Amino acid sequence: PNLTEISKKITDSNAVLLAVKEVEALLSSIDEIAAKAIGKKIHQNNGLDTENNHNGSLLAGAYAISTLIKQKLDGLKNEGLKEKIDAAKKCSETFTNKLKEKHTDLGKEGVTDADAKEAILKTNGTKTKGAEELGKLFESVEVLSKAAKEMLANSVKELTSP
Amino acid sequence: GPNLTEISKKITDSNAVLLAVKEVEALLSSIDEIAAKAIGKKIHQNNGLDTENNHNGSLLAGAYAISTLIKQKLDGLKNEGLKEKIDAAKKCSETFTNKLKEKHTDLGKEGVTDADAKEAILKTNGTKTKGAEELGKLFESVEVLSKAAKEMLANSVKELTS
Ligand SMILES: [Mg+2]
Repeated sequence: PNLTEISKKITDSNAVLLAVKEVEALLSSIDEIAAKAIGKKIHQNNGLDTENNHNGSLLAGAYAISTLIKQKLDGLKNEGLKEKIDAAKKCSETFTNKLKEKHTDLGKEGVTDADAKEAILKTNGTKTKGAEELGKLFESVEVLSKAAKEMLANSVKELTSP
Repeated sequence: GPNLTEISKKITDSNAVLLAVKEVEALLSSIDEIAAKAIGKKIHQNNGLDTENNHNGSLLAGAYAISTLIKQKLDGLKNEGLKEKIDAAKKCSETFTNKLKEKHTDLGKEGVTDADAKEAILKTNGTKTKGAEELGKLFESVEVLSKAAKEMLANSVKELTS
């Protein structure tokens, strides 16, 4: 085997994976705050305690993270994964735009827990304010993650295969 | 002659560690993103984010939630070589999370001022007496862990040509 080209093939696919994985983690943070921070507030002993319907700043954060995610996806350049990247970029804008569209419900300090959940809690009973689009975004990125993850393996399996 | 059998598992293993560390790094980036872009903001239908001062309570809840998640991820890291650098990050992670709880009087309510929020989660702010200082050190601890783990992968990949 050609240990020269395969080395740069592993280095390259790995770099791509890392980039994709970063977007994945950024998504995990939105899931974490949706599941743990909605309707909460810092508590000296238990970390988080109840504080209902003032989720505006928390939504703002989610939004900032979504635009950061969009930024990261646009930064991804890869021949092979190109089609799966554009799919993620598309769903990304859809999610970000739904939040903006729901500005009357999410664009204020006193955002209700119910509305917050409909915007960023992908496992909520109702997802009419963005959570639906978040759910699809996850799916899109996970697909891109699968591909990128395998390209790395394929490149690494050339060190022990014809 | 390079032992392509062991070197392959050496690359696969060190790479897994890197990803785990990189995820924590990314989660840290989300706290920086919301600190720099979401404090004192609210969703706006056209400009994405608009001014909405001093209602940073839910946003801080999110930050807290992300910090505990980070602690959770670091505790999951197991690696002989990086052990010491991991325990350093774990330590700083608790310090940060505990400073937030300690400042519950200022950060534990819906009406958290932009000034106080910046002192808790904006590592580049002039004053860092409510958590920012500790967040800065945490970043440093993780970046150090990132360096090491990033090189161990390089060293394992450079065995294919040395
Ligand atoms: Mg006010």
